[PDB]
Amino acid sequence: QYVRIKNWGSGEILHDTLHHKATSCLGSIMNPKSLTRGPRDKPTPLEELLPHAIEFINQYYGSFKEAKIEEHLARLEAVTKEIETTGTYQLTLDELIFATKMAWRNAPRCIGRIQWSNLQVFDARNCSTAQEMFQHICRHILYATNNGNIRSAITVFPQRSDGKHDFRLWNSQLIRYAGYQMPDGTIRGDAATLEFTQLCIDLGWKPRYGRFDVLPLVLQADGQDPEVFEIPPDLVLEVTMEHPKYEWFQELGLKWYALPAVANMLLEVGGLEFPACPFNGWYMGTEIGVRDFCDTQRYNILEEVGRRMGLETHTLASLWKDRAVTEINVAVLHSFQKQNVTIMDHHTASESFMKHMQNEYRARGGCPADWIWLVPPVSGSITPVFHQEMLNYVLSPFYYYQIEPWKTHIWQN
Amino acid sequence: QYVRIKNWGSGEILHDTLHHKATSCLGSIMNPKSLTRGPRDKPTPLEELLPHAIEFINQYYGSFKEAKIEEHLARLEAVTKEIETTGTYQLTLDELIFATKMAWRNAPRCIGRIQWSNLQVFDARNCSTAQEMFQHICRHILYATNNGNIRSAITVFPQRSDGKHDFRLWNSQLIRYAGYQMPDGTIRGDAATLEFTQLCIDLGWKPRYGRFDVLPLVLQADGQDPEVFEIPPDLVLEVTMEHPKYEWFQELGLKWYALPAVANMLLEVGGLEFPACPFNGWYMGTEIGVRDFCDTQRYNILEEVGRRMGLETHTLASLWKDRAVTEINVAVLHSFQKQNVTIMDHHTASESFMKHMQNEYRARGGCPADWIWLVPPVSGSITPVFHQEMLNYVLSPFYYYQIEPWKTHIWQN
Ligand code: HEM
Ligand code: HEM
Ligand SMILES: C[C@H](O)[C@H](O)[C@@H]1CNc2nc(N)[nH]c(=O)c2N1
Ligand SMILES: C[C@H](O)[C@H](O)[C@@H]1CNc2nc(N)[nH]c(=O)c2N1
Ligand SMILES: Cc1ccnc(N)c1
Ligand SMILES: Cc1ccnc(N)c1
Repeated sequence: QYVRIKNWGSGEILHDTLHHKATSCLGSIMNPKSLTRGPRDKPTPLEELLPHAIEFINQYYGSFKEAKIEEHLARLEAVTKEIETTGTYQLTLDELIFATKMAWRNAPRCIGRIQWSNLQVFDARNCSTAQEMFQHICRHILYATNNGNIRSAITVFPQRSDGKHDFRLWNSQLIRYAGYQMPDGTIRGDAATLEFTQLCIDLGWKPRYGRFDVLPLVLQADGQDPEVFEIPPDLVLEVTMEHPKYEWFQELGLKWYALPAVANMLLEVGGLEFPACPFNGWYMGTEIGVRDFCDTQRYNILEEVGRRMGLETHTLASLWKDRAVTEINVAVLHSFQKQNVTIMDHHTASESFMKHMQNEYRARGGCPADWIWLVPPVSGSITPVFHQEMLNYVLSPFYYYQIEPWKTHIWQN
Repeated sequence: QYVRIKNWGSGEILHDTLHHKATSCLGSIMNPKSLTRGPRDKPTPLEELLPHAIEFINQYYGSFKEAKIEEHLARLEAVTKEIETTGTYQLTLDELIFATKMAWRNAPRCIGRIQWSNLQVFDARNCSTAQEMFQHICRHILYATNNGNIRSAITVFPQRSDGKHDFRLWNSQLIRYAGYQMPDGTIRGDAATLEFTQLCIDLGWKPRYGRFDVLPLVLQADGQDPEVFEIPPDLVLEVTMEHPKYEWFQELGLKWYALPAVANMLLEVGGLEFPACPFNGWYMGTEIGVRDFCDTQRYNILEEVGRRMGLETHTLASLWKDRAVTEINVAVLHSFQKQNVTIMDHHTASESFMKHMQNEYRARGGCPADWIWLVPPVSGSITPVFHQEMLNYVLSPFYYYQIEPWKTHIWQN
């Protein structure tokens, strides 16, 4: 029937009846196969496609407040015919829009899903060349950045056909800093982008060897070899880090890009796959201040910000790490607010999600949620999300992870 | 074969081959049935008991560095005979000790398992009356408290026989503060102990209506009705809260008990069940400072500590909550350190667990771990535990949860 869910904070109880629509689970594994949709070298078998397709069409037409039965049956038949004759099918623009928001809505790891309906969709399904991808991406970056007043958007490239003509962005995020392996063993820049940075170099990119060198777009169109394009600097909006009290903060010369755009995920809908569909939202403080700046495997500025604060950086029990990270976080939020760039603190975000989750259970009795990802990287139990029991299931439409392209790509030249 | 585990912090990889020994899973559910071992009204069937028993005996004798084959086969036969003739079996003191440490070792939610071998065991298997339980408990509390130099210990009461003669402590923890539903709608004390507090009252306990009134021990022996006993005040060691800078802190009149003792869990071993086996360790800062003091459903002192600090307690984005909780945490650790009471900060604890987990994979290729419980309630990603992928599985021996006794107890008088 349903699964009982309790929020140990307010005490409220919820009944999940939505998980029954799940498809095909191991603790805290970051990249489980169940969340990945790999490559193919043959079209999607009709016996599988037709059912998913029909299923989707029913959902779309089942969303309207004022039912349009006639159109529904019509679309169903037309869709079927199209599959029989073509061996696949094209979604209507209206359907695609509905698909992107649903997939976002069904993203267990996203904390900003309250915005699920506010999303701009760029139809780049008629694209065909790398240069054309690059243009669409730039238009996206420019639209999303909106001079600091960030707007959520997604650019949908041509769906996978046979599997040998896949449109793919080799980057993890559109805007991302480079990571260089310095001469003297030490790393410089974003250590997380080490391997990919090398690739960019192997493809003739000019390594400017700096702390914040924006990586080039490595695009792949219609199954062809990837072409490298440098993002126009005028497009990449950044925020300089300043602390509202510690004037020595800016002396650290820190900064981060204001555009959080996922680039390497696949959009699944009605049996159709979209290997390239970069999407963006706006940042949440802790992402930059806690993960990007404080993770040891990233910029690791924690021990440095410690000394400058005059803390006992050699006595763990002094809770110096807790004190520091909070000021680094204050910096991020402050710097963004000052420079008029959209951003949301984790606390405000958490409440927002609770409101969303609550709205979801009413509207459809459920909300797929990965607790491990939803609870912020600092002050967990301080946020309401921590005390909320959640069920994590894969619905459809969905945004899947993909196998890194450079591992499965069969080179031409 | 094995399951690959990655620590995104250091990059290290681990191979889990221990999960194969698991027994009979839903996101962030706090009390899943898979973790609970309920009541019985009939003995444990021999067909099930004998295999588990044999299995356990093999483990125990399989731990010795210098194998004692003779004794092993002997114990096996003697154990079997004892089961055939008695319909159950008694563990040797040495075996019980081994069982308690293994069960602790196999506690997915415990972060202090590095201490798994340092545990004192009190054999109270020959107990028979409530008053006798009360005496054993006091001896435990006194031994564990050790004038602030906390010692880990466990008192094992008589194992379940038929199921109608169960030894049970109705308390969640040995030392626990009372929670009263005040006249003017407001709660007072520990809101979490509301329902149980009432029960104590229903049994004639004298409600002193205060913020920190230590609850009475509600003991149940040999399946009989529960008898109430008040813990001798001289036994309950407490710490007064003081901040190393804010002299106004002690003006809050806060304090907490120095003894973290689980009282209502069941010990499973070789097919045997121990419905009453209270155990204790020493506190970890965040337990008190973050959960006990800051949770809205507990003492909720966050908004209060905020004002006194002169923070913008009405502007979430100001990160006042983050600033406060850290000072409340500083207080706890400080107050404990000053008053010479054993305690460990979460950071030091996290590293400790990493060392343990690492030692476990070498010693036996695995370590059952509930990430959701292991990662501290504040500064998650700041601790190494956050970046460590973990597998959560139920081994044996194990410490299970039990159904609250007052719900399944058939009263006499
Ligand atoms: C509008 C503001 C938004 C905020 C504040 C937000 C925030 C977040 C955060 C904090 C994460 C975790 C990132 C990490 O730790 O790596 C995340 C993940 C994610 N977001 Fe949202 N998000 C927003 C919009 C969007 C949009 C518009 C979509 C899709 C159309 C979306 C899809 C996802 C997905 C699929 C993930 C998971 C990425 C992964 O698994 O690595 N988000 N988001
Ligand atoms: C010696 C120091 C120890 C420390 C610092 C420690 C710390 C912790 C912490 C932080 C928790 C989570 C508590 C909560 O959030 O409710 C916990 C849970 C637990 N601990 Fe340990 N522990 C220690 C010793 C022990 C011992 C000696 C045993 C058993 C013999 C043990 C068994 C467990 C179990 C089974 C849980 C889970 C309780 C539950 O599920 O509610 N711990 N411990
Ligand atoms: C819903 C969620 O499981 C719950 O609120 C949590 C999560 N992790 C926890 N972590 C610990 N150590 N103790 C807890 O009480 C909880 N509770
Ligand atoms: C191992 C663990 O899953 C991993 O380190 C985590 C946990 N939760 C997370 N939470 C978010 N939002 N993003 C992350 O990168 C991670 N990674
Ligand atoms: C899409 C997306 C991913 C990560 N963080 C965000 N804020 C948004
Ligand atoms: C046994 C136990 C339980 C909870 N916290 C601790 N520190 C110890």
